[PDB]
Amino acid sequence: HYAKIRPWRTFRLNECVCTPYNADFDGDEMNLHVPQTEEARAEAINLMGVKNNLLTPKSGEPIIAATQDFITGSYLISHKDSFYDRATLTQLLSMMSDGIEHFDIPPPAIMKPYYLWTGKQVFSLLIKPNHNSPVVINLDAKNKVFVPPKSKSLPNEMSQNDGFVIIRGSQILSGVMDKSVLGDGKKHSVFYTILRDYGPQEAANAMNRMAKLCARFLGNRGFSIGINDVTPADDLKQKKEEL
Amino acid sequence: EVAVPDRVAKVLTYPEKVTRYNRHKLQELIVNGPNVHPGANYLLKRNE
Amino acid sequence: TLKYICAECSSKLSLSRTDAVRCKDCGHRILLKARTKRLVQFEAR
Amino acid sequence: MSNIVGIEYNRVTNTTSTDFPGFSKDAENEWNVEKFKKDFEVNISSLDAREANFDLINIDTSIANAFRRIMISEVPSVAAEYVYFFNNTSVIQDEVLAHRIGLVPLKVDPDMLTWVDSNLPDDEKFTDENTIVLSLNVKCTRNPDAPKGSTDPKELYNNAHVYARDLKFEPQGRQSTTFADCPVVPADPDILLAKLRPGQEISLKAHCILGIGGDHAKFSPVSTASYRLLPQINILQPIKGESARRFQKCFPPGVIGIDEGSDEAYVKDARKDTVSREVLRYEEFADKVKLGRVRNHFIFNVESAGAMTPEEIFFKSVRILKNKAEYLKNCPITQ
Amino acid sequence: EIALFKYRKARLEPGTAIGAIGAQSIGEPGTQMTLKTFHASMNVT
Amino acid sequence: RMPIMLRSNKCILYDADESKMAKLNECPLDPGGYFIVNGTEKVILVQEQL
Amino acid sequence: RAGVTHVLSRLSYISALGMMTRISSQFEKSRKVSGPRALQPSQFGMLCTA
Amino acid sequence: VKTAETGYMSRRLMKSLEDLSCQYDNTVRTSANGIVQFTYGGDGLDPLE
Amino acid sequence: YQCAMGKQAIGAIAYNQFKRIDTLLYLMTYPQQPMVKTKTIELIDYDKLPAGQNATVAVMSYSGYDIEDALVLNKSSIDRGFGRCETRRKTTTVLKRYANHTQDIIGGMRVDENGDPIWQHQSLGPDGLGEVGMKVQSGQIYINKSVPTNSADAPNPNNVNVQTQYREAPVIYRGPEPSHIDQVMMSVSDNDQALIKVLLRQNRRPELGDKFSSRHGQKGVCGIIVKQEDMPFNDQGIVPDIIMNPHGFPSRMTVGKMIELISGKAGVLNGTLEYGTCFGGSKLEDMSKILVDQGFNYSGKDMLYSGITGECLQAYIFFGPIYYQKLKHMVLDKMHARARGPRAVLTRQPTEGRSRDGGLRLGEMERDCVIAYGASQLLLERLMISSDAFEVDVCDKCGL
Amino acid sequence: MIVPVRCFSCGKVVGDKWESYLNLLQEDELDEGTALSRLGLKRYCCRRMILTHVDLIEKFLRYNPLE
Amino acid sequence: EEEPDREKIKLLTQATSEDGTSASFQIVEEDHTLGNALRYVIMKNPDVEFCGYSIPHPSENLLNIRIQTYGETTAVDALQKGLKDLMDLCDVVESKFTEKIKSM
Ligand SMILES: [Mg+2]
Ligand SMILES: [Zn+2]
Ligand SMILES: [Zn+2]
Ligand SMILES: [Zn+2]
Repeated sequence: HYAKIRPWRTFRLNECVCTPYNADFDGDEMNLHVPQTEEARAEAINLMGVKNNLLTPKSGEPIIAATQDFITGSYLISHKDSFYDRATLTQLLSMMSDGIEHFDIPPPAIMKPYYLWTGKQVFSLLIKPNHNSPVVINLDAKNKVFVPPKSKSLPNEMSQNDGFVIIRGSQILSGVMDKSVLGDGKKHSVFYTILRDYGPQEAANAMNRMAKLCARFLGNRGFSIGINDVTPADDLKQKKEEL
Repeated sequence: EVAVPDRVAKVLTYPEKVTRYNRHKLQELIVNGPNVHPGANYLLKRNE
Repeated sequence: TLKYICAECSSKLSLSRTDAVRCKDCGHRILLKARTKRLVQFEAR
Repeated sequence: MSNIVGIEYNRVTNTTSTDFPGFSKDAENEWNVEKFKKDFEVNISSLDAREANFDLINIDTSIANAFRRIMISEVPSVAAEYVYFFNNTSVIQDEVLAHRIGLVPLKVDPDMLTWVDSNLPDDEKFTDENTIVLSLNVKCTRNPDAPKGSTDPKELYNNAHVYARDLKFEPQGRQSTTFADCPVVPADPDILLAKLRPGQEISLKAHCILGIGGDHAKFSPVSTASYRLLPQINILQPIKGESARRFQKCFPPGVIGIDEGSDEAYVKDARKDTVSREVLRYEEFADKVKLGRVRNHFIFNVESAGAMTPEEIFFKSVRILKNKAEYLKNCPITQ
Repeated sequence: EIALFKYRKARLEPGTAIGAIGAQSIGEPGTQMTLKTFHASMNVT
Repeated sequence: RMPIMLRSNKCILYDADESKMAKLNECPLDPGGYFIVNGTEKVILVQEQL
Repeated sequence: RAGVTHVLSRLSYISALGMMTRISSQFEKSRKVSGPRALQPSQFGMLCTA
Repeated sequence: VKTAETGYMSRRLMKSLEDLSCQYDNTVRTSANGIVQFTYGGDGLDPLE
Repeated sequence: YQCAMGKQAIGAIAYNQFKRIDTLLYLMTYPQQPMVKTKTIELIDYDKLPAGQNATVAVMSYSGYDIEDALVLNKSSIDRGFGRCETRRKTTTVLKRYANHTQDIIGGMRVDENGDPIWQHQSLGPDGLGEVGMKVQSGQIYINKSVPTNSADAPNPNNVNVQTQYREAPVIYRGPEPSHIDQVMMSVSDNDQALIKVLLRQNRRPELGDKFSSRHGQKGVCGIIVKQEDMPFNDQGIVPDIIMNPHGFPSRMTVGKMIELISGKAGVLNGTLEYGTCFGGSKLEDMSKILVDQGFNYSGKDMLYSGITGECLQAYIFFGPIYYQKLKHMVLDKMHARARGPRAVLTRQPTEGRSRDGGLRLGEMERDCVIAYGASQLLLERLMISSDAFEVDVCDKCGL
Repeated sequence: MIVPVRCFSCGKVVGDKWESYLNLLQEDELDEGTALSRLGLKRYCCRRMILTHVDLIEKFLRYNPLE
Repeated sequence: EEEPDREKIKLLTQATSEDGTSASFQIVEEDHTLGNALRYVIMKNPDVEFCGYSIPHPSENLLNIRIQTYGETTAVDALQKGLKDLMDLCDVVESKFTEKIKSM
């Protein structure tokens, strides 16, 4: 994949393409070869590049996808209560797609009792931002933490914690994304659907778009592990010895 | 996109032979020097 | 030019060529060269 | 929407700006001369010669960030950059002692200087008022008495500990009538720069340049500059019991207190209480006391390194943001 | 049209070195597990 | 000739404290226990057997 | 026997105490079987477990 | 202890499957023009797509 | 994983640390004691010569440059001297007499006459060996040496000419960064073989690519370097030194670091250094009583602001002092590249390893991967054209 | 070595508060925290460098080229 | 030396849609200081509907703002309205501060 000339003397690249290398930025160094003739340079990028090899051969699952700070920033925008104003939304959509992008803002989730967009409408502009962007993908996907609903209701999405992803026309109607909707190792994902339908270029373009948002907003919001979340709250401490 | 530093690229060099689209670019680049980064190190002649 | 501080007596003594390197005061073996007279610059960074 | 930022036991809420037009149905309050002048007060608290305390009320967190972010980055100050050594025969390595001379605050005004031109050769920019020379020269001799005590070498050896006041000043051919009333002595003379032994000697002529804190942190005039929203303690369900004296244990010995009897539990100004949320974890108490800070009241608590007084630091921080809007309004847009 | 286009791009392309793909497809040593039984004996590799 | 490892009975660092280690130019906090032949210092890794 | 006397590792203060106090490796080279290589409950007071 | 033994295992599995590619008549063949399968996997479909 | 890393970090090796000419040793400018003294590192005197610095860490997901095990540092803290290094190397040579009583003599100083001196002899001194604080950079000669080109073998001593036949053969400093000289030294061996031990040293700033520890088996390279008007501040003005990612906590299960932060934060506020020994030490129950006495949270989580936008963070940040170490394996020494250098004598291959020249290797398990792509014209370049291409004359019939 | 002149995170001059701290702990012996709070080191980042500070330049002066 | 810094603001022609009403600009040599302090002021213009700064890479010294507005306004004129307006804000903060520091 293509070169770029930068400051301090170390190789540096993305984190979505980090799982086939089995890299972990530990101190592990990697070597880099250049082509010298046109005949091998024009085939090193065409059938051996990154954007064509988004899958694995052994299963047919997307092998370059979400990483650690990629779905934990994607989960905190969608927990049914991240409600954004105009001024926060324009800053999110600006930090998402740094340079050239038009956005043609949708109507908000709630009207006159103060105008507050949801997080799914912030996230659905990452898939189809323009009116000219042809990404009209749609799918129906589970997640890992799925508790079943009340067993009398009909659909598979009336459950307790966000349930079941329903995308209908590049708009998310229910559910957090949460690992195998964009999560490295199963099918029926978002970036598998864009790659399967609308080429590899739009799939690599909409996946560069997620990394900027999850790099700026996850540090802008704040997220930590303390000591008060590893302690039992005296009922486990009362019950564990007697059990 | 991988991002290589500005010193590996001074010692990693690609043979770009000159033909009518390279000529106006590989002439401003050959006066630039091996030290300044948009430049060149060697030059092989027509007679080799 | 009054260099080569000895390593044990710390005596500043110059030696001539075609001679065994030692300190003429005591007889110690190892001895180290004096700091230069020249100038050197450094940035506070 | 509810300007008080809320504080719960595991999160905060109501953080964002929520004061822009096109928000519910009516536009508010776009600029409205003079509604921002009508609602801007400042109250300067106890102001020393090195530390200043003052608060700005009814502004947002964008223009109060930019004053803070300028105040330790973009304001110019002055510090030693190039050090020229002559016979450094001490134990300390030659860059370590050159790194300690850069990090001393030199008490001189950075208005009696000009900026350096980083294009000229060596003997063309160390001219008049662009560069200050500072000379250090010290040699350790043996104190000939040394009666009975074997201590640190203030009695056994003369001047074995060198200080920041040894950085003497030599005026050049022009800056001898301009720096006559005030020297270029450092801010703290008792800075332990090096300790050494007889037979050792250091001597150097260190130049001194003007710069900003974005390149190197030795050009920052402020120790630390920050703000603090003042909390408020909204009290409700005014029952007191014996737990009113327990309610003043979980706070510092300032902010709250009780009157004669108990009868209630009041609160003084909440400028002393660090938000510690100790009263948010008692399982019988989280229905009568809520905690929260006010978003539009920023208590600046800035300090100084010794070069300039902090009100001059804040005045220069406000003035240089107005200049970088001049320079953007008066420029043409080249497509 | 979609169901025939996805089957159009589903057949194997002529010229794929698919023996070399399948040789390092089954060579995935990420198992490292030793299974057993309980309520015991009869270990099996 | 028989090289003697440091801090032994037949060594000079035996019974040294705060004045002789500084005069003989050696740190008094190293463990010792090593040989020094041909300039470099070398240890003997203790071998176990059955 | 080769590889019994090594040069003393001097990187920090504790690397000189890691070359010191270090029992070596004898035979039963153990390519595939982890018999003489795994940790045993018998080395409680001696032969540090970490 | 495991990675070297399976490094020898994936090495030798290469060489017996190395020159074995699908031809233009939808048949996979060996190096010496000998045939092994008349269609790939009995189905003739790409395992990736 | 820490036992293979405590004996790997840089430190404060000995008291005679500057009067020794080891072939390679790393130093550190401002060492600091650990805040949590184990009750057995006081016995082995680790608090006398420590191997790292305390850093006010802030465990939070920040800036995106800390996704997988790569902590980010403060610019204005390295700028004030956080973790400064000094790599110190020896490049000694010996000079000996030959069989026919003809030794080699060091010398030089070609004044060049509109010159004074040559750039190759720029920092060399009038004796022949370099000075005690001049600067060398990648071309300069400092240990200039000249052997006799005739008495290398053993002829009989011809009295018509003995001495005056010399061949200049010094060794040149060949490094990427400039270093300084401080311990040029002359001595003599047992058989009157004079040797000169020169000691080079350079100051190494912590920059992008250096790795750090945590005393708890947590490796990690530098993510980026970033300014102080960035990383967030509390009510008192503390900005962090290093920001760690919390994702390295659950799968590594290292909650001992998560007790270390609150035991070291109360150790500063009380003043006394506290203990972290095995199966005991300082209890957590009488630890956080110091926190609520000072005016802090029970759990050591105070609310931070944001340096990039001003408004306070949505969560509570677990920040406090944790002792970090700096290891070996700096990116200045790991950096390595080669375009077209010397070849091998036997097989005409690019030479092996580092410090001869580069040329890296494509293994047998790598050509397996490029066959799976099907690119056949890349195997002609990366195995024949680039490495070893040699024209040859073969015959048609009875082909040899 | 010698105490650093300026703290790493906060950034105030603290290397001037070592000689006056050392004569305040030896003579008329206070505690540790009260002595560190007497000299004006309030926040814990400016306190942890006078507190920690292995004394190492005094150990390196046992040798000298003066004898 | 009277050249008014042509290396400052560059109207990105690949981002401007109509030739008006939507524009992306490009500073040289700024940071997060003038970013949020200007997009707070531009958002108070009641004819805009999108404003936000973005640094593409911290190794560079750049920032890209993007202004999108409604009808009857130019996106260049919405920047100039919000950039003169920050001057009055810094003038009224400077005035109220110096009238209280001389009293104490
Ligand atoms: Mg690794
Ligand atoms: Zn002597
Ligand atoms: Zn023939
Ligand atoms: Zn501090």
